[PDB]
Amino acid sequence: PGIVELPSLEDLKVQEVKVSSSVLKAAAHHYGAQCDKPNKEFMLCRWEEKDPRRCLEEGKLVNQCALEFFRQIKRHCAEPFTEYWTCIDYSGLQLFRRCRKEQAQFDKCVLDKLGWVRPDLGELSKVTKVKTDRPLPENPYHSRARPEPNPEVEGDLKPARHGSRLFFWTM
Amino acid sequence: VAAFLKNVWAKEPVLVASFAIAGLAVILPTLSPYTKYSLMINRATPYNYPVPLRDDGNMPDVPSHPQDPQGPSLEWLKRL
Amino acid sequence: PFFDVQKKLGVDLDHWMTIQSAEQPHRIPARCHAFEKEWIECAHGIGSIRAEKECKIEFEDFRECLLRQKTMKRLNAIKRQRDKLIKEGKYTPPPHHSGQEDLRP
Amino acid sequence: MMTYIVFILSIIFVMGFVGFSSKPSPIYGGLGLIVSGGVGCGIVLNFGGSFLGLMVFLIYLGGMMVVFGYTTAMATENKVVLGTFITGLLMEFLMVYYVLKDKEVEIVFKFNGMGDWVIYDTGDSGFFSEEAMGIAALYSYGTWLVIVTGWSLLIGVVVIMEITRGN
Amino acid sequence: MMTGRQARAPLQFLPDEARSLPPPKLTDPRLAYIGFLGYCSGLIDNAIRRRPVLSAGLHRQFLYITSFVFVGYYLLKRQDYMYAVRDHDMFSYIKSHPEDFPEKDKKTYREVFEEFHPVR
Amino acid sequence: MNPIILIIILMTVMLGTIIVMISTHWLLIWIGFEMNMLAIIPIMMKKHNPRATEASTKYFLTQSTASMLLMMAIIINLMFSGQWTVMKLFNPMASMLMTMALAMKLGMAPFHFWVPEVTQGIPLSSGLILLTWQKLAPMSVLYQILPSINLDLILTLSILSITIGGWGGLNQTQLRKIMAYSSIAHMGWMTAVLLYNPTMTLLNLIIYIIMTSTMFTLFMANSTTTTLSLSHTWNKAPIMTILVLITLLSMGGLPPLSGFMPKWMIIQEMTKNDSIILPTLMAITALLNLYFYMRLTYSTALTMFPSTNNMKMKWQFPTTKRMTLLPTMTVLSTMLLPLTPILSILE
Amino acid sequence: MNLMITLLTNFTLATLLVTIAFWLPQLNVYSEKTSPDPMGSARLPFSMKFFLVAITFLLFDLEIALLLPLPWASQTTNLNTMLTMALLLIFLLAVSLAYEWTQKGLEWTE
Amino acid sequence: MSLVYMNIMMAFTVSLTGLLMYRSHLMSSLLCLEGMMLSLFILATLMILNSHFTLASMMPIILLVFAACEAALGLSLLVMVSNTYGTDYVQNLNLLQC
Ligand SMILES: CCCCCCCCCCCCCCCCCC(=O)OC[C@H](COP(=O)([O-])OC[C@H](O)COP(=O)([O-])OC[C@H](COC(=O)CCCCCCCCCCCCCCCCC)OC(=O)CCCCCCCCCCCCCCCCC)OC(=O)CCCCCCCCCCCCCCCCC
Ligand SMILES: CCCCCCCCCCCCCCCCCC(=O)OC[C@H](COP(=O)(O)OCCN)OC(=O)CCCCCCCCCCCCCCCCC
Ligand SMILES: CCCCCCCCCCCCCCCCCC(=O)OC[C@H](COP(=O)(O)OCCN)OC(=O)CCCCCCCCCCCCCCCCC
Ligand SMILES: C=C(C)[C@H]1Cc2c(ccc3c2O[C@H]2COc4cc(OC)c(OC)cc4[C@@H]2C3=O)O1
Repeated sequence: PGIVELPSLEDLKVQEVKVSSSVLKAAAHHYGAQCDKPNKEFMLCRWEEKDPRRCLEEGKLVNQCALEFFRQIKRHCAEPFTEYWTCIDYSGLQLFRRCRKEQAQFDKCVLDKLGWVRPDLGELSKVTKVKTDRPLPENPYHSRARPEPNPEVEGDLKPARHGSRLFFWTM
Repeated sequence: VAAFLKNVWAKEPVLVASFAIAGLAVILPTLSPYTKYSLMINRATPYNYPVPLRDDGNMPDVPSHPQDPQGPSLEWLKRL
Repeated sequence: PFFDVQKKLGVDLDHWMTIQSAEQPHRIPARCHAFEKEWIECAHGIGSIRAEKECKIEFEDFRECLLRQKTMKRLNAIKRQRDKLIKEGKYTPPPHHSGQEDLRP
Repeated sequence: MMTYIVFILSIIFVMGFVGFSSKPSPIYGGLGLIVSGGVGCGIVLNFGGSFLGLMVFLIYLGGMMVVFGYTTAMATENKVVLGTFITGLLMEFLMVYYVLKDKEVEIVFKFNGMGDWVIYDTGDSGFFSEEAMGIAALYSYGTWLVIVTGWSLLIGVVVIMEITRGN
Repeated sequence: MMTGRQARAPLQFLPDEARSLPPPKLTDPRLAYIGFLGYCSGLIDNAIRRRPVLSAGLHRQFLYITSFVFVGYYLLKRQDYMYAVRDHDMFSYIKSHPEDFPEKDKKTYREVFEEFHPVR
Repeated sequence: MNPIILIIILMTVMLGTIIVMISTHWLLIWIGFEMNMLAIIPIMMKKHNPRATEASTKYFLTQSTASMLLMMAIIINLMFSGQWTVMKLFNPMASMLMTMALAMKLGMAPFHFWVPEVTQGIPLSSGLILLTWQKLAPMSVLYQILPSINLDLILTLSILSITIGGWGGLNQTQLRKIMAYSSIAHMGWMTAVLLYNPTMTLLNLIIYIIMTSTMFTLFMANSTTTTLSLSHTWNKAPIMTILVLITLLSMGGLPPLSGFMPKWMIIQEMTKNDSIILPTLMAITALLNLYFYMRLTYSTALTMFPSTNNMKMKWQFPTTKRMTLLPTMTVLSTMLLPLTPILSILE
Repeated sequence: MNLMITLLTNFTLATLLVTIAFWLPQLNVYSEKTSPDPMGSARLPFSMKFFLVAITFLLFDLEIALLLPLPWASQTTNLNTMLTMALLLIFLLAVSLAYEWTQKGLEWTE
Repeated sequence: MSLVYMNIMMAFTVSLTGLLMYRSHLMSSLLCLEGMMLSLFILATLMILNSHFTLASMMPIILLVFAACEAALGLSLLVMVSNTYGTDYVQNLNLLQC
């Protein structure tokens, strides 16, 4: 067949969000609140193109907007966030429910210094709409032309010409 | 209807408790008002990603953000 | 005989477990969902005789997704030439294929 | 050596069947089938079928081979056996030598000789085992399957009580 | 053979287009033979239970003849329908493929040379 | 056996055949065969004697081995196609294993070695069920997989069944074994025309079921299981000898009887496909089963026999046995050839 | 991986203790015994009822095997169908028990 | 293809040849039959888990349940033979040769 095209290693260099999973899980509700638009443009491009090579730049925007999400935490509320993700980080299942007062301190300092409202129960699971400028893929599966169907039956049904025509049976 | 029932409750109380609990388990979800909320909670549980829609221009019932007031809500679950 | 009771009565007895491209619990795709979808949409309605010869490429792509014989054959060829150049000494593994580079994300 | 562990279990699985299809007695045939069920269960567990592996342990070994050993106890109180055993073992070890010296073999089908760790998938499934939710789908999507299986088991109870009566 | 035809509307004994075909008359000789099979069935039924063969159960022989004619009428309708479908598919396939059925040129016997084999 | 339980078990036999006939998923095909076997095992053990236990054990082992080979065929189909539709198979190894497994379920040669034994050990009604109703489901699966059936395998199995069913019944005095070798020969006749025209396969199946049902119903009506007890029938009921005469002449294929109808059509559908030698030697072998039928009705049905004095007691009692559908089945098993173009309703 | 370590450790400790138990008093030279049971040498008669309770276990264990994915099946979105099939399976287990009851299959080991 | 599939099929064919021509205990034949079922379970499980075809995960349990019910049926036949001859030797099952 053909050669599969791959992007170069410079096309894959972006500054990584090099924080732990409890750090990501601690700020995840405010992350889904504040980093909505580039994340949803990326996941729309990712379910529509069905190809990650066509989804690099939007992904870079994700990694552009996540870092600016954490810098904006690090400039303002580094200590209550640190006290919060440490308590998230203790738990083996990483329970939100074991960590409600540290969550309250982090949410208080974030609403005071950044004005961010934490999403409620049922908001980040909504199907939202995304206004992009990229065109709709007319053939995301790269499917070739389908075979033409067999001709259907038409014409009025006539009797059998002289019956069964089986050796001597005249009907 | 009460002579046979008292007779089987005096002879076989294990089977009377068995048929009674089985009958309650059969008929009671058709009478409970909370059976609707079981269905509602099991469809409100987001196991998958809420895959976004391309904004065609006319989808007023679809939000543009999770914190927008339109869309499905879970206030019925936060209150109960 | 195939007395098609399920289509005559309009009931779905066992069409759901029949293919991998059907509706799965929690929208789980199979690994060869796209290939099986392409081959089913190729071979639909044209009959099996025309399907065996006119949908050969989709069926070969789908069978090779299922069994991965060509992919394992290519990995065998690359790993065997690599083992030969390691035994001869004309090749050395890079630090990202020896485990000395502290992976990306 | 640890990368081929599924393969290694499969060899024991083949050996286990030649362990009991040689048939010294239904006693030792049952013992060989129980060891074979354990190692094939290890094969199943190493692909992520944890519920199906515990169905091998709970239902096949813990449920059914118990009844085979029970009936072997109550109802049933060399050269051919050992020869068939060593014959099948020589056949299987020559197959292992072929597929390890060649990394390709054809007995009936064409078979690769690398390990089956390559043929997996690189994704995740979120907060569920896909195999667990597919078995949970027996009650939501598998209605007709539950109907025919429950009717077959009810008929199975009735049929056992018919033919064990003798009247 | 024709199993892809009656797979779009399966389990139809008589389809709707079967109503465009002429139904058999009640004096169809096939249907009269089926009624004679019913009369033979009534006679064998009186023979195997030691009844008077031509005398006993005239209502029973009447229901034998009636039931065989009743079943055979719809069986003959389906028979005529399936041969009509066979000819319809044949003719529509010949019309949709003119290259496979060429109009071969009719030569009269004045051009056709046949070898004479004398009987002597 | 309790008649309610008998009704439930017969409905489960019918239900398993229906599940094999209607289902689109191979697992449900396998389930229908499992249900059918599990339900038919008590019908064979109705009288509770050691011959029925031997027959049921042999039937269990053959149908269980066939069911495991069927599931292995389905599983190789899943390897090489990733799906489960009951249609053509996607591997010749699955094709061979499923043809072998269905040949074991039908009793075709070389897996014929249970059909004369099991039919001998079980009563006449359960042998009727075995030789008629248990043929419907594997012929349905063979009807749906015929784009994948290897021609050489199905013709080898077919002509081997026809030869073994021909040369196995020459030696037989037991009526159930004559019917069983006749079963093996007729399944060869059904499966040899399968890849040419499956409508004639269905025609042979229905005419065979009618003639076999006629023969077992006459056997139950006379309570005769051997040739010599069949010879003692004319002094009790003379019409029953006439009916076993005309029905055994029909099962071998005499014109102008109805059992000549399928196989003639089968020859008529094998010379279209330019096979001349194969239906020729096939009907040569059918002449041998017709020939021992003509010995088994000339020597031992027509010319009247020495009787016993206790038969003169049995003159004073009529048959109270429910001979269900027996005149209809006897007319249909003999006098149906003028309606030979009825076969188009099976298309 | 750590599971196989644990299983192998338990099998190793059991085999160690069983071998020490079978061979620490075999160091002793105690005495050699000749020693020349309720039944003497009669063949073990088959008990039909023991086989019937074993097969009844096997069939109800299969019905249990069908019942086993119910905590996961309660998480479905088709709860009416799921609840119906769950009650149907436990009812069919109860019907198999009722037929085992009323046909005297549960007698003398009731 | 996959190499573990060859071993599972070879196990199936070993137990299939163990079922077919030995003429031994009947229980040994039932053991070979359930070894065939065991290898079918393992092979169906590895295929369905390999392809991530979720709806067929309930398929091997079905393959277990029916066949184990089948196994129960076979044991009862054996017990009837064990109530007739005192042994399960299949050469006692030769009444129906004539
Ligand atoms: C305005 C509206 C109302 C108008 C009303 C008008 C009518 C009023 C009168 C009502 C009655 C109508 C009767 C039916 C129509 C005429 C049927 C006819 O003559 O067909 C000629 C038919 C062919 O002649 P054709 O010159 O081409 O057609 C003249 C007409 O246009 C015939 O029409 P076609 O050209 O369309 O013929 C179609 C085709 C013409 O046939 C063909 O193209 C050739 C295929 C024929 C079948 C060959 C099978 C050979 C192997 C089996 C042999 C079995 C053994 C022989 C019989 C043994 C005893 C059963 O038929 C078939 O293929 C069907 C099979 C034959 C059925 C014949 C009718 C039977 C009814 C009575 C049954 C009693 C037994 C009869 C003989 C059974 C054997 C056939 O003759 C034969 O096949 C030979 C058999 C004799 C005919 C049956 C005569 C019916 C009346 C019999 C009364 C005596 C009964 C004595 C007691 C029972 C016997 C022991
Ligand atoms: C519809 C609801 C759901 C029903 C299905 C689910 C049932 C769950 C329990 C499963 C039980 C399985 C086995 C049941 C067998 C029943 C038949 C029975 O046991 O009959 C025999 C018994 C007499 O006992 P015997 O034969 O001697 O046995 C030795 C003990 N002495 O005779 C008896 O014990 C008489 C038994 C019949 C009377 C019982 C009445 C109970 C009423 C309770 C309140 C109403 C409950 C609503 C449902 C109606 C139930 C009848
Ligand atoms: C394309 C395919 C679609 C499907 C097509 C339809 C296929 C039909 C296949 C028919 C198979 C019938 C098998 C036998 C009937 C089933 C039930 C049964 O066994 O009834 C017999 C019954 C047993 O009663 P029991 O008390 O046990 O008798 C022992 C004697 N003391 O009672 C007796 O023993 C009484 C004696 C007489 C019994 C005669 C039964 C005849 C049944 C067959 C009728 C003809 C076939 C139908 C028409 C053709 C269809 C192809
Ligand atoms: C014993 C069995 C199985 C058969 C063979 C047999 C009979 C009964 C009668 C006869 C018969 O052998 C035949 C041999 O050759 C012909 C050829 C004939 O015509 C070609 C012909 O016409 C009536 C008659 C005959 C013999 C004849 O009467 O039953």
